[PDB]
Amino acid sequence: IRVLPRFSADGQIEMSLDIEDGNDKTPQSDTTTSVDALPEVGRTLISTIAR
Amino acid sequence: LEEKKQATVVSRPVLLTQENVPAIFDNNRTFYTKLIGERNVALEHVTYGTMIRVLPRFSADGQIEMSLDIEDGNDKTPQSDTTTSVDALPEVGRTLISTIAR
Amino acid sequence: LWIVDLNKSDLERLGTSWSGSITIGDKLGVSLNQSSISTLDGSRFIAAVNALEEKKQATVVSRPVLLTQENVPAIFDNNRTFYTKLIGERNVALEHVTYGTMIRVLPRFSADGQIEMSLDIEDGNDKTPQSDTTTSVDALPEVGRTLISTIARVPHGKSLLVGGYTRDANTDTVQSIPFLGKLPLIGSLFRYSSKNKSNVVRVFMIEPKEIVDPLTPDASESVNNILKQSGAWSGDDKLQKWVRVYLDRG
Amino acid sequence: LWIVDLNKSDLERLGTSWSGSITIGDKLGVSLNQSSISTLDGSRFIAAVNALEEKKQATVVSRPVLLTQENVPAIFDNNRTFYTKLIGERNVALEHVTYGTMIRVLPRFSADGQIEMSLDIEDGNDKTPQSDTTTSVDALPEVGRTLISTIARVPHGKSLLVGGYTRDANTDTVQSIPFLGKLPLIGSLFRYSSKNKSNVVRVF
Amino acid sequence: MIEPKEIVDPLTPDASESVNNILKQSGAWSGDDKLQKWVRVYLDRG
Amino acid sequence: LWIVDLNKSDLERLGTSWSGSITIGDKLGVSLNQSSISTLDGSRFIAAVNA
Amino acid sequence: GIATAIERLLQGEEQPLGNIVSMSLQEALKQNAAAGNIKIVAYPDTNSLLVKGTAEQVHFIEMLVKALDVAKRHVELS
Amino acid sequence: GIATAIERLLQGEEQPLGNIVSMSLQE
Amino acid sequence: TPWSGYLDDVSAKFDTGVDNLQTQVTEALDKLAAKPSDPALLAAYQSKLSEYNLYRNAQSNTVKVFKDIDAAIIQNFR
Amino acid sequence: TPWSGYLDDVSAKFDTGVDNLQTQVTEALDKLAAKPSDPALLAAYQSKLSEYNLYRNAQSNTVKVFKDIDAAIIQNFR
Amino acid sequence: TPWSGYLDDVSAKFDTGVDNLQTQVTEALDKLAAKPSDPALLAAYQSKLSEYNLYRNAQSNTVKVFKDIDAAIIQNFR
Amino acid sequence: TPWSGYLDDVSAKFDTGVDNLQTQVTEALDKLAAKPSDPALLAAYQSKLSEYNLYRNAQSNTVKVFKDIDAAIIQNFR
Amino acid sequence: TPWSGYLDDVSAKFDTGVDNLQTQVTEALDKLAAKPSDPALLAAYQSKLSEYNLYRNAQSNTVKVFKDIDAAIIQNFR
Amino acid sequence: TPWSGYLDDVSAKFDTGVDNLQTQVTEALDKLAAKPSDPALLAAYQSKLSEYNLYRNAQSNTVKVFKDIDAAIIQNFR
Amino acid sequence: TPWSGYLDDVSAKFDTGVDNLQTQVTEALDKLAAKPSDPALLAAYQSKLSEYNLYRNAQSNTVKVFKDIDAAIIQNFR
Amino acid sequence: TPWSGYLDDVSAKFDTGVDNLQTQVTEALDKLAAKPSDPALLAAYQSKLSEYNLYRNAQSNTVKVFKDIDAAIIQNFR
Amino acid sequence: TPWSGYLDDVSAKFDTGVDNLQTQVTEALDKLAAKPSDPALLAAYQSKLSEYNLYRNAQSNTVKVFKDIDAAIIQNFR
Amino acid sequence: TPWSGYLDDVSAKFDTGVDNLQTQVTEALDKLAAKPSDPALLAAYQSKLSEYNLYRNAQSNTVKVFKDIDAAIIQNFR
Repeated sequence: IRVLPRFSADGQIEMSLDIEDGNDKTPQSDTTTSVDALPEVGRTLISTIAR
Repeated sequence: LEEKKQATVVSRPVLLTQENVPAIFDNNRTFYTKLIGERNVALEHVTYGTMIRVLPRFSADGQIEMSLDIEDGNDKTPQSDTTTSVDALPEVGRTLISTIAR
Repeated sequence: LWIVDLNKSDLERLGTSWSGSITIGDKLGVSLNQSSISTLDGSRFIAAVNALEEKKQATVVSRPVLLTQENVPAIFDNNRTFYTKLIGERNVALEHVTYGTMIRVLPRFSADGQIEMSLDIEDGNDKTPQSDTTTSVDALPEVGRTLISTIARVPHGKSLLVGGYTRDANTDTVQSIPFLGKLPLIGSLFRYSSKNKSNVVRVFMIEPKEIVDPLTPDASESVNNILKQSGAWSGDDKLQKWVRVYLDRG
Repeated sequence: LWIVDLNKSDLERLGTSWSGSITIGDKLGVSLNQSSISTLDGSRFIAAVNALEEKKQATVVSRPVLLTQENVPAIFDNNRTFYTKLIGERNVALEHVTYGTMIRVLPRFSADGQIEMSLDIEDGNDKTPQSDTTTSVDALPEVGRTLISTIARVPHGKSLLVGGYTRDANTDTVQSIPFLGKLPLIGSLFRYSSKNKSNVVRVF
Repeated sequence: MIEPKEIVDPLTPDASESVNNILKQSGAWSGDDKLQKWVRVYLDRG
Repeated sequence: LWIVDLNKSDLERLGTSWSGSITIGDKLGVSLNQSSISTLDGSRFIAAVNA
Repeated sequence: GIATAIERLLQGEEQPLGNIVSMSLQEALKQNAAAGNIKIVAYPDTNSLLVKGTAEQVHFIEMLVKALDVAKRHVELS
Repeated sequence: GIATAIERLLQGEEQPLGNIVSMSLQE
Repeated sequence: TPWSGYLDDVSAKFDTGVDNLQTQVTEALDKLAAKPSDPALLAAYQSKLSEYNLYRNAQSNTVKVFKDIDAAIIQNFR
Repeated sequence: TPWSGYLDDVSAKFDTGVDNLQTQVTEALDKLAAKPSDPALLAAYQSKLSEYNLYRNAQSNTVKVFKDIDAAIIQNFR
Repeated sequence: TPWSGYLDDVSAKFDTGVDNLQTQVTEALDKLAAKPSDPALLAAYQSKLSEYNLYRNAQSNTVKVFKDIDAAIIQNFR
Repeated sequence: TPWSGYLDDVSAKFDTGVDNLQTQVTEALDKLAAKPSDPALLAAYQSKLSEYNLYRNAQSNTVKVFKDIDAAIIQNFR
Repeated sequence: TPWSGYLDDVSAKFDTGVDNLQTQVTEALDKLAAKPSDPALLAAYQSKLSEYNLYRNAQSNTVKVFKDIDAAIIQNFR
Repeated sequence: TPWSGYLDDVSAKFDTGVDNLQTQVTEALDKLAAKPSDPALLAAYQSKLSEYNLYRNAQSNTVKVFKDIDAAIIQNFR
Repeated sequence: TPWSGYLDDVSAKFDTGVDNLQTQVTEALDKLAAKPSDPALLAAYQSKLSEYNLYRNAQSNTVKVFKDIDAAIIQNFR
Repeated sequence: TPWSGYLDDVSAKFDTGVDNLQTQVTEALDKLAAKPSDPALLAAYQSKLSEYNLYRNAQSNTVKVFKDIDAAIIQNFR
Repeated sequence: TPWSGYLDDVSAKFDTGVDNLQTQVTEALDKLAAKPSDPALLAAYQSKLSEYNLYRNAQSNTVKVFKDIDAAIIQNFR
Repeated sequence: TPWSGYLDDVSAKFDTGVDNLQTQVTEALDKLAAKPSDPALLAAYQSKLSEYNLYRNAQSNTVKVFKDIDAAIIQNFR
């Protein structure tokens, strides 16, 4: 996560977000219950300003 | 088969400096653990890197403002093949902070 | 400057783990815990029991000293190579670790009597994958590489810390058989416990002092106390006599 | 300049460590300390006992002398190769280490009689993985590589320290079996003790 | 977590007092040997 | 110019060191000083004396 | 920073300066100071500014910098 | 350092100086 | 941390891939030299030596190719 | 976001042109190193490594040609 | 999903050209270990092992030649 | 309207002189990145890559010549 | 119309210079992989692989020489 | 305050034109120096180094061209 | 301070990137020279020698690139 | 006192900007000439030799720049 | 004084790394030719000849690599 | 007394840097030509030839570099 926030007059906070999350795509963990043992999540990327 | 695992590690670096001057510190020890066997013999080990770079300043009211960047963790090592070896030495993720705070 | 290390640890390992296979009538094959039937068909079940505990505690204290003048730089570094006796004289091998230490300073004076110095130091051993046997890593301790870069002023004749490092760590685990590891009769026949606890402290302190006068007694007086007590003084021989007195007293 | 080293050490090693395996009726296999039954079926449990203690002490004292005129440089360096007698004349081998030492100076006078010099000195051997036999590393002592870079003035005819290095270190460990290492009869039959102490001083 | 603090005074007691409580209790003090005694006191106390 | 060197030395080596192994009934194996039982079962313990 | 912001702010502009909103012949020649004659340098090891000028503009830009560094506030993300 | 800060502060600027805040014709 | 390159790690995957293969050859050799007429010991040593022969051959041919891949890319830098 | 030029994008097309070839060589080596005498494992790793060997050679030579193409045009600027 | 190169498509042609030769070798090992004294089982096992030996040797030299054919073209890029 | 001089049009004749070379290099690379071991695809790609290397080099040197023709005369105007 | 340069025309001449070498290599491999123990198919496939191997080396080296002819002349334009 | 001419602004356009290429070259060298034998790291580093080579060459040659344009006009002042 | 340039700093990261590689080649040779017929010692030294060759090859060509980058820039000064 | 103009001071800035490169080149040549086959000594010497080349090239071209600047002004005296 | 280089120093280490390998080969050959039917002398000589055969093979290939390390850097001088 | 320029003094340091290497190459050849089948003489002469190969290559390329440093500076005189 890399951010750059700011304030407002009314009390809102505006931040400039870019976030990434996930594992690298590794085809491994060959036996059946091993991939069930540790779940996987897809890679992501956001890039958004928000108050 | 069933098991429960719980691990704890607590570490502090200390250092001093003067106002408005930089100061660097880093450290990495290599920690071993006793693999069972003296003739059928092997070992496995992990490092623990820690780095801190700072630049402080004073205020008028007495507050202290510091400018932090820190790194910590082990290197990504495929090793410790046996089951309890990874239990023997815990792991921590690589990290990076970059933040000023008073 | 003072390098002082304290190390303390303990470790236990207790319990067993079972596996294998039996067959019945060439009609059923039961395999506990990854015992492949493709390598064994009549080989009955085996076990593997562990029982071991040890305690480790280590101390190292070292100081380099040196002097310099005001406002000029001064460098120092050193690295000895330390060995230890691996058990065996014909089946023979050796192992060794180095120990580097470096201090670089650039001092100045003050008005109130404080001394301000500009320090950068590195210390530790090199990363050697060696020392394969158990007590060999116990034989020679390891210390992490380090780096400081800090200015500090300190009044004359007293002492100041320059930086340090502490660490404490635990590990607790219990491995067991689900159904059979809880009955009060022989439930301790199926457990596997291995605790671990460690703690370590490492700190550098410093203290300077001003020096003006020469050293009493002389160095040549000192070394003559050395050789006559170590049993090596060689001024007695009337063949080496000539050259030594020709150089010694002028 | 005076190079003086004092070395003193000792080391002890005592105790045993046990391993092996028993089998029961080809129905059960009990294995102490990672003895895989896939390599052994009838080899019973063994032990391995160590008992050895030694003390080591070493001394070396060296002085280079030279003269010079005021304000001119002067260089000196030296490297001898030191051998030691490995046991054997037909079953014969050797091992050897060099010893480099270098001093570069530039003096001047003062008004009161002091002499100010600008020193840089090096001394020691190179880090050589060699000297394979046991007493061979005892045969030739080692000294660390060093470097000074310092200006110093000193009154006439007297002596001054230029920098040095001391080190003290301990090591204690006991390795044993948990339950049987506690019985009051022969519980010391299952220990493995190794104390260690070394201390070393080196000054120019 | 982080916390700073100001430091003004030098350290009481001395470090050499601290380590002599350390070394005489850890069992490694080498002022007893009458051959290394000379050089160690020649460097230590001036 | 005069180059002059004088050399003088002496050296001694005396004593022994013991190692080896005995076995008992193929039921116990006692090994003095790193003598692996996997290469020897009946070679009794030896010495090596230097003078 | 500051020692770049108000340096290039007064770029060029041979002019005097007036009043911040958020004897005559002597006082007019000191009121004939160039805005571009201000020279400001930073000095980090005491967290300070070195400014220079005539008898009112050293007083004047004191009023600017007292309303330019406010104490910032902390914000914590989750 | 010092010998650069107030060096580059007074580059050029043929002028006299007044008073620090934190014979007549000859004089 | 003891450094290991990628070619060190490729040769290390064979080293971590076998548990005690360096041990298994030495133990099988001591029983053969003690009694070099046992058919159970000859057939066990024939299998492990030929396995150890392909063991060293598969590691060494792989390291030579990645050396030449690495030497081919760096020449194409400039 | 890490910026990527055209020479990065040509080399990226080789990276995206293969689906999981960097993994499959790693998958074929770890399965081979467990038992390095299986002809089914021998034939899979020779095929996938040699495919990966030609992969890196084709990657490194293509970027090398466009470097000399770009450098000849920029030299003809002045 | 397993990615497939040209040598994968070449090695798959060896795989589809035989129906169950990888399967038929496994049955001859299973018949020999149950009763290792039948001459009818011995004569069946000599044919299938030598066929599987020529299978792996002919595949491995073909992938090795096409690697050097492709590498001769890829070297001729720059 | 994008203006085009004579120097734009000489370099444009190389672009219009070839039909679909920006397309043909990219499609052959995409077929190559899908399967980077086919000699029929490599030799087709070898032909197209070597032509594109000579394409830009022949394009860029001619514009450089016409630049140097105008610059020697224009200095000799005044 | 598929565009063809001069280097394309020399390399296209290799494709038309052999009649069905792309067919004959593929047909001899498909008959060999069905039954990989026939010496008539081994001797037929050894011949067809060796002609296609010498085919691509002669194809790839010919475009490179005329490229080296072209690169020496274009530098001598300006 | 760094003063910026038009020549400063053109060179700044190369500096602002790449996002984090100065970071990507430095980070890839740090990843390379930890293990300078990984083909995934080598092929990534060849691309970024060749990108950095054309970066400075295109930047420095353009200002060199624009330097010579202004001096010919300024000479025609007097 | 003995001065070290930027070209020194690129080559120094390779020197600092390995911890004791100069020692590890020498230590593996000393065990090898006592008995140069041990397959465990040849295969350990083969990995480290091939790693050390690529170390120097990556070091010497990279410094060569930055020398050639700077000389094109230094040429565009005057 | 050796007199030094401003053009001397620009060339002196290269002389004072580096501490001891004239010593380090001479010292690196003498250690290389003692044993001209050590890769540790060659890579250290490649860096220092290339460092002395860029030192003089940047030195000689900058003084050359200020001469033509001065020569353009002095002609406009009369 | 006979001069000795770094390659001389590497080659002297193989010669000094073995104690009397040049002696042990010569002594084992004279005993075999006196009585070429002793099983204790044939098995002793096969072991010692194979160690010296691998001795010369390991020395000559290692000197060849370090020659090529030096030749790649010296080529990168100019 | 042989007059010596700067290029003479760099080349003279290699000649004086080796004591009698010119003798050692010729003497090892003369002992080898009497009996060109001694492995002690073959391995010594292969070693000595590689020392002589790196000797002349390092001398001749280094003198070429210092010529090119000097020739770039003298052109900037006028």
